[PDB]
Amino acid sequence: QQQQIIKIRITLTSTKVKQLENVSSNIVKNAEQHNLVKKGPVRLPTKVLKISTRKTPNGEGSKTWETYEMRIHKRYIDLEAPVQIVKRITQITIEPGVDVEVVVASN
Amino acid sequence: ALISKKRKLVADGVFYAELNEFFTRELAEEGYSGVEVRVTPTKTEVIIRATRTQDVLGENGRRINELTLLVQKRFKYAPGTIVLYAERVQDRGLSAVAQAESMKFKLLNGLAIRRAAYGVVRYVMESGAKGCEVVVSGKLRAARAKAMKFADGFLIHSGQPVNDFIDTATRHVLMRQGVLGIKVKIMRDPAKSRTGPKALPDAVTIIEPKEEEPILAPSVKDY
Amino acid sequence: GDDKKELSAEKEAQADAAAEIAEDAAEAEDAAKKVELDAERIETAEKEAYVPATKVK
Amino acid sequence: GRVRTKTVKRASKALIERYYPKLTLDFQTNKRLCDEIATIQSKRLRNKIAGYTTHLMKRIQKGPVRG
Amino acid sequence: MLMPKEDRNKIHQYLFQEGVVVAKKDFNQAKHEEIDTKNLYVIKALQSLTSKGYVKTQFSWQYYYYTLTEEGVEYLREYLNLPEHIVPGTYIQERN
RNA sequence: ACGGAAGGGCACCACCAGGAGUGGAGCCUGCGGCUUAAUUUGACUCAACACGGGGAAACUCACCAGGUCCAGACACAAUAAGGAUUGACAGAUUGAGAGCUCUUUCUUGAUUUUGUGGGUGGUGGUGCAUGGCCGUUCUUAGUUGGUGGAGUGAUUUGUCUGCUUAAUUGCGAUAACGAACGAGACCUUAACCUACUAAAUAGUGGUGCUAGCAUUUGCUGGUUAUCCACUUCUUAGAGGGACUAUCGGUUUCAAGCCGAUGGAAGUUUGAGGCAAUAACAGGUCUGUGAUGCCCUUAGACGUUCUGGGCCGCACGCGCGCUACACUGACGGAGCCAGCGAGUCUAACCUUGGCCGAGAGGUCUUGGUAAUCUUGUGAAACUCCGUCGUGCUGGGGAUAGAGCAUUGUAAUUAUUGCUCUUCAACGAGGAAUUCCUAGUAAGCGCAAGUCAUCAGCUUGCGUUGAUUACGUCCCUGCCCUUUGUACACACC
Ligand SMILES: [Mg+2]
Ligand SMILES: [Mg+2]
Ligand SMILES: [Mg+2]
Ligand SMILES: [Mg+2]
Ligand SMILES: [Mg+2]
Ligand SMILES: [Mg+2]
Ligand SMILES: [Mg+2]
Ligand SMILES: [Mg+2]
Ligand SMILES: [Mg+2]
Ligand SMILES: [Mg+2]
Ligand SMILES: [Mg+2]
Ligand SMILES: [Mg+2]
Ligand SMILES: [Mg+2]
Ligand SMILES: [Mg+2]
Ligand SMILES: [Mg+2]
Ligand SMILES: [Mg+2]
Ligand SMILES: [Mg+2]
Ligand SMILES: [Mg+2]
Ligand SMILES: [Mg+2]
Ligand SMILES: [Mg+2]
Ligand SMILES: [Mg+2]
Ligand SMILES: [Mg+2]
Ligand SMILES: [Mg+2]
Ligand SMILES: [Mg+2]
Ligand SMILES: [Mg+2]
Ligand SMILES: [Mg+2]
Ligand SMILES: [Mg+2]
Ligand SMILES: [Mg+2]
Ligand SMILES: [Mg+2]
Ligand SMILES: [Mg+2]
Ligand SMILES: [Mg+2]
Ligand SMILES: [Mg+2]
Ligand SMILES: [Mg+2]
Repeated sequence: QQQQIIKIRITLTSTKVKQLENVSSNIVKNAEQHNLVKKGPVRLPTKVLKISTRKTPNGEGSKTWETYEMRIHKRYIDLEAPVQIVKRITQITIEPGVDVEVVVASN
Repeated sequence: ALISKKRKLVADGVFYAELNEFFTRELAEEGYSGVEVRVTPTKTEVIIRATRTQDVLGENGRRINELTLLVQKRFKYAPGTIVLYAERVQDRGLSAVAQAESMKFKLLNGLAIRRAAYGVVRYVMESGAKGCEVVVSGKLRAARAKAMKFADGFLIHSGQPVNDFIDTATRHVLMRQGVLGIKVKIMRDPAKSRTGPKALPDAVTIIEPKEEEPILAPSVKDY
Repeated sequence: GDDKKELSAEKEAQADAAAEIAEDAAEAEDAAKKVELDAERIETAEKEAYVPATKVK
Repeated sequence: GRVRTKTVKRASKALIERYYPKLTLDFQTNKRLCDEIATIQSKRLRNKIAGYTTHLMKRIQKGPVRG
Repeated sequence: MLMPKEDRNKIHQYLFQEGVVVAKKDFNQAKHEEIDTKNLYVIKALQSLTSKGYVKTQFSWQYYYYTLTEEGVEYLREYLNLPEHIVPGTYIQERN
C-alpha cells in the first residue's frame, strides 16, 4: 500500500562522455523494461570551458599562447516511476565521475 | 549543491588535484600511485593506490584512522561523510608514478645513477610494459648539469596513442648539492589494452588465405 | 658512472631487478585502551574540583 | 600534393599479393572488403588503403608492375 | 611564542582527543575553527611540539597537517596526568 | 663542428605580382636616456621594447622617507616565586584613539627575557650552481636497430644521380633486403545527412483560446502548456561519407601531377592539437613550502603600518589608437551575428516601471543558467536628408567650468556624461612589416585582466577584395660536395 505517482526530473551532469552515456541509457529502458512511459535522453549543448594562457612561466621568448579545454555534459530525463523505486536506481546507477541529481514536481 | 555545476565540476576537479598532491606527499614511502573518488550521494569514496597497503593502515588501522581523520577536517566533512580504503596497485611497474618514486628512493640511498636507472628499466620491461624510458637531469657531483636517457623496447611519441598508452611522471629529488629531475615513460602493451583500441593506428594486420582446391567439376548432394 | 665499468653496473642492475620481482612474487604467498578521550571528561566530571567565592570589600 | 604513405602502399601490395580472386576493380566493393579481410583501425586509413589497391588492381589489367 | 597557559591547554588537550589537527597558513585570522584561540597561537605551538619530535608536519597547498607520534603521545599523556592507555585518536569507532 | 669555397633546393617570419599598412603628425603604451629621497626589477637581432599575462591610487611592491612586531622553532646556561616575563587608562610624545618611548603604578605568574648554539623567513644574490617549465634550431625532416656486402678498426652501405611530395613522402635506380621512433596514421574543431534514436530548458504543422485590416474562405500577430502530430530547422548521441573518385591530359606513361564532370567537401578537405634524436652556459631563484651555495636576520634585506614612487620629462627607439574626409562626417530611419560569462552563505549577470539631457538614480523580478539577463535589435553596413570643398560641419590633442559612478582614499586630474576651448594633421623621406580565399583589409563583440580602469591580448562572428597559383634575384635556413692543425669544435 505504497507507490503513488512521482513527476520526477533526473538531470545528470558529468565530464566523462562514455561513462555518463552508458549509465544514461543504462536507465533509458531500465524503466521501459518495467514499462514506464517517459521523455528520454535530453541532451543540452555540451559546455566548452576554455583557458587561454601563455606557456612560459616568465614573459620571455616568442609570445606563445595555449588554450585549454574542459567539456561538460548534462542530461535530464523526466520519469513516470513509483514511490519505492526512488532509491532503487540510486546506488547501482553510478560510475565514478557522473554527478547524479534527481528532482521533484514542477513548482 | 547551492552552486552552478560548471563551477561545481571545476571545483571538484581542483579537489582531485589538491588530494592527489597531498597523497603523493604524505605517504610516498608506500609507492602511492594515484587515487580517484566516486560520485555517490551515499558517501564519498576515495581509494588509495599504493604498493604497500598494510603500512598505509597501520597498527589495527590506527594510522589510516589518523589519515582519514585529516582529509576530513580540511573540507570539514561531518564524521562519517567520507572514509578511504587502501587498495594495492596491480603490477606497479607499468604505472610510471610508481617507478618514478622508485628511483627517487634508489638514488637517495646511494645507488649509482646508471645502476639504479637501468634496474627500473629492466624491471619495467620484465614487468609487462611494451616500452620504457627514463631521463635523469641535474648535477651529480659535477657543477655542470648533465642529462642521461635510458630507454628500452618500443615507444610512440606522436598523436593520440600517446595519451592512450604512455604513462609519464616527473619527480624532483632534492639531494645534497641540488635538485635532480626524474622523468619516467612507460608504454603499456597496446594489444593487452582491455579498454578501448588495442593497437596503434599504424598496426594493419591482414588475415591470410587458405586452401584453394582444383575445379572439381560440378557435383551436388541432397538432404 | 663511466663506460669502462658499465658492464659491472648493467649486470648489477640486471641482478637488481631480479631481487625486486623476487619480493613481488614472494608477497603473493606470504601468510584495547579500555578508557576513552572525549568521554574521559564526561566520566571524570566528578565534583570536589573547585571552590568559588568573590566580591569582597 | 598527397602521395600515399608507404604504410598504406605496403598494405595494398600485401593484399593484392593474396586476394586477386576477390578485390574487384571498384573502391566501394574493396572498401567493404577490408572491414572483413583486414584489421585496419580507421575509416580514413582503410579508405586510402582500399582506394589504393583499386588503382593497383586497375593497372594490373593493363600490364605488370613492381611488387 | 608567548601565550597564556589556558590557551595552550586548549590546543594541547584537543590533540589528545583527535590525535591530528589541521590549520590554514594564514596569520591575522584571530581565531581557529574547532578551537577557541588565534590561528597564529596554534601553528607555531605545534611547530614547537614538532621541533621536539612529538608530531610530524606537512604543508600541501598552505594547510598544515599534524600527526601525533608514537613518542610524543607519552609527553602530553603526563600534561594532565593521563592514565596508561587512556585514549589515542586510534579507537575504531564501531566497526569501521 | 665550422669556412669569408663549389653544386643543388624549400618559404610571403624571401622575393615576384598586388593588397592593407607602419615609418611623417596628435595621443596610448612599452624600451632607452635624463631627472629623482625613490623614480624597484627581468629582458636588448630574428628569438628584448601592449613581453614578465606587467591595465601599479592602498594592496600589488620588489623602490624611497619614516613607524611597528618576532611569528628568533628546538637544545644548554643564566635570571628567577622576595618574581623570570606580560599588559594598559590618562598625560608628554606620534601621521596615528601604537603604552613605540617616557612620567605615575596598577597588572600579569614561569607562557617570556638575556647569552650562546641552532634554526626561521626574504621578490637579497647567483638562471654561469640546479629542477621544472618555457623559448630557439624547426612555415624543419631528421633518428635508429635486424640479416646481408665493404673495412684490422673507429666506421660505412642500408640512409641513393634523377623524378614526385608539405614530409627520409614515394617512384625509380640500387649490395643491400626487409622494419621501428619522428612525417603519415592519430586526436580536436569547422563543414554533409528529410537515414536511426526525440527533446515545454530546442523547434515546426494543426487546433483550440485570441487580436487587426480586408472581406469571399484570406493576410499579420497574441497565447509558460489549451490540446494533437512531427524532428526539416536546433541540439548531441550512433552510424555513414572521401579514397583525390570518374573520365581525360602529362610523365621512365612509374610515384605523381594537371584539366573537366560529379560532388557537402577534391589546396595534408580548411583550421588546429600532438610531435623523435640532439643542441643553448637562451629566459625563468620576481609563480612555486621546487632548490644547491652565498648574503642578511632584531637599528632586519623578515614582517606589517603611514605616505611617496613605479606615471616622474630638453630627447632617442618600438607595439598601438584616432585622423587628415564627399566610397565622408553628421542626423533621422532601416537594422543582422557569433565565441563567452554569470549570485551561498550571497551581493554575480540583470529584464522590466518610474525619476534624470546625460551620466546615472531608484523600485522589483528571472537566473547556479540551452530555462533569466539575450533575437545580446553590436558595429561597420542599407535607406532619406542637412552640409559643399574652404583645416570646412573632416579632425579631436590640449584646456577651463559642472554633474555622476568605482572605492577606506580619485590631488599628479581611476572611468562615465555635459558645455565650452578646436592644436597638429591636406596621404607621410630613407627605410621596413603582415598576408593568397571567406583569406587580406574594414567592422564591432565576448573572454582574460577587473572594486573602478583596454588604445592590450585571446577567441568570435559581421561586410568582403586586389593580385599570385611562379622563381632563387634579395634575404634566411637546410642538403650535398670540399678544406680543416678546430672536438672546450671559429665565442
Ligand atoms: Mg601527427
Ligand atoms: Mg574485427
Ligand atoms: Mg614547388
Ligand atoms: Mg610555392
Ligand atoms: Mg612586392
Ligand atoms: Mg608604401
Ligand atoms: Mg604589533
Ligand atoms: Mg637566538
Ligand atoms: Mg647565531
Ligand atoms: Mg623564495
Ligand atoms: Mg642576473
Ligand atoms: Mg640556461
Ligand atoms: Mg634550466
Ligand atoms: Mg606558407
Ligand atoms: Mg667483417
Ligand atoms: Mg647519406
Ligand atoms: Mg535532425
Ligand atoms: Mg565543379
Ligand atoms: Mg646568460
Ligand atoms: Mg623557477
Ligand atoms: Mg605601504
Ligand atoms: Mg611599467
Ligand atoms: Mg609585438
Ligand atoms: Mg549614418
Ligand atoms: Mg536634472
Ligand atoms: Mg531568487
Ligand atoms: Mg575647422
Ligand atoms: Mg567630430
Ligand atoms: Mg598611403
Ligand atoms: Mg572588461
Ligand atoms: Mg596585457
Ligand atoms: Mg673530413
Ligand atoms: Mg669570426
